[PDB]
Amino acid sequence: MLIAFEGIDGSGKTTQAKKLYEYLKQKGYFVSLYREPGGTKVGEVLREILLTEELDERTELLLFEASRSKLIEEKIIPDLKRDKVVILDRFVLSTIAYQGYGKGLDVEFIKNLNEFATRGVKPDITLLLDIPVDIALRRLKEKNRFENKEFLEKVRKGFLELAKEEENVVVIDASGEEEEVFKEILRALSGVLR
Amino acid sequence: MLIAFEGIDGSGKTTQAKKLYEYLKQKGYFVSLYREPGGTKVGEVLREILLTEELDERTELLLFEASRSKLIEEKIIPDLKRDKVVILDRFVLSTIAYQGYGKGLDVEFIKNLNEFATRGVKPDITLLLDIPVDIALRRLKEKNRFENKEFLEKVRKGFLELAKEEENVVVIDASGEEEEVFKEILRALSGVLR
Ligand SMILES: Nc1ncnc2c1ncn2[C@@H]1O[C@H](COP(=O)(O)OP(=O)(O)O)[C@@H](O)[C@H]1O
Ligand SMILES: Nc1ncnc2c1ncn2[C@@H]1O[C@H](COP(=O)(O)OP(=O)(O)O)[C@@H](O)[C@H]1O
Ligand SMILES: Cc1cn([C@H]2C[C@H](O)[C@@H](COP(=O)(O)O)O2)c(=O)[nH]c1=O
Ligand SMILES: Cc1cn([C@H]2C[C@H](O)[C@@H](COP(=O)(O)O)O2)c(=O)[nH]c1=O
Ligand SMILES: [F-]
Ligand SMILES: [F-]
Ligand SMILES: [F-]
Ligand SMILES: [Mg+2]
Repeated sequence: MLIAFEGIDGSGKTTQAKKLYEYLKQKGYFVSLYREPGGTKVGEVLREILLTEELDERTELLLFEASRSKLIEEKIIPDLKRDKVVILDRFVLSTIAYQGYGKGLDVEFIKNLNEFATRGVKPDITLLLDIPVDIALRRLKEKNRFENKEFLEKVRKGFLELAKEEENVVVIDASGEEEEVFKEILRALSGVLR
Repeated sequence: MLIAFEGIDGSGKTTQAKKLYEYLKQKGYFVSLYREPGGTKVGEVLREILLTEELDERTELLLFEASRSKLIEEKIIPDLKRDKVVILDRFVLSTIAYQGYGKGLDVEFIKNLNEFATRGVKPDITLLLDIPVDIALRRLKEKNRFENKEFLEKVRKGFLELAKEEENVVVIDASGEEEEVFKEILRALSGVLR
């Protein structure tokens, strides 16, 4: 089965995704953890380009999808055939919220591309780690990570609208402490996974 | 002004596009010559991936389009704004013929990606260097290069259908000799540039 972590930078997705991965493996599930973009050899190359080069937003959209395509074909689709629990650090909702809201690209066009790159694979549940931008920015500032407050505020809202509109999204209060946020994720998952 | 060479591998695109580059430059035009994929730094990185790594067809489609977004916004749109003659070695018809007619992906979906990546920029004329696969393959083997007969036959017919179904496309008989082929190209150009 498939579990997506979503939300803005600094909401704790890397942290919780890895905590869920270890937790679920200890309980006997065969589990996978992938990040987006990245997660394959080609995908990580694309990731380094996305994070390093100066790119217009259209080329950006195409490479995020190129990473996703390779991840879906090479690892996700097989993993799910073997009944692995696949954990994603970001998925299709990140693209809509960042490139749609955020960058201003057409939401329906982004969706068509998501569907193309995913072959229509969708999560059993998406965990939206929602957090106020000013709090996420303080968290990132401690590791010397700077992100754009005006940009991330639009993006937070997009995630919230998507959580109302798309299926199987649970809003998590990510401003809590690491153990409380993880307990709230466990309750959210209790609906679909033992 | 925008001039695009299209056609199967080994049809003389590289050769004639450079012939035309030197020709127009001697006659006083400011000219650019770009290849697809490639033509920019990021575009050349993706070209080396597309050529050397084992990719599924969907990831391929997205990378070909990503290289094209980069070339359009970084170079072609500025070039055209300065009234440069831009000569492309492969453009949007190559994606339709290879990824659509060749590998079976949806041509309307491809044409939507084309439009998104080009921002609606279309050539003034496209030169299809039509040639029988057998000849092309022979020329290619002489330079120690081998391509897939069964695949190119589909791609050639795709190019010919687009020459009818698309706009501003002239079919060049590229089986002739180099000066013979360039002579039909100049003829085709004279209804566009002088
Ligand atoms: N619940 C939490 N409370 C406070 N800080 C946290 C919490 N979870 C993670 N962090 C810290 O916040 C920073 C960003 O978290 P990370 O998991 O990398 O977020 P994301 O992957 O969503 O950007 C890291 O330095 C991390 O140690
Ligand atoms: N008119 C021609 N007749 C015979 N051989 C040619 C002709 N034009 C080019 N060639 C040779 O065929 C090979 C492929 O040409 P090239 O322009 O690289 O084709 P493409 O770019 O379409 O792959 C090159 O080695 C070139 O020297
Ligand atoms: C997967 C994805 C990530 N991103 C952003 C999110 C991050 O700011 C950045 C790198 O992601 P990360 O910090 O979570 O690893 O790429 C998008 O804008 N669109 C997308 O589709
Ligand atoms: C521009 C483009 C090229 N190709 C193929 C054509 C070539 O076989 C291959 C390398 O290009 P080249 O031989 O013309 O240099 O990339 C596609 O499949 N789709 C595309 O959109
Ligand atoms: F993340
Ligand atoms: F990450
Ligand atoms: F991160
Ligand atoms: Mg991360």
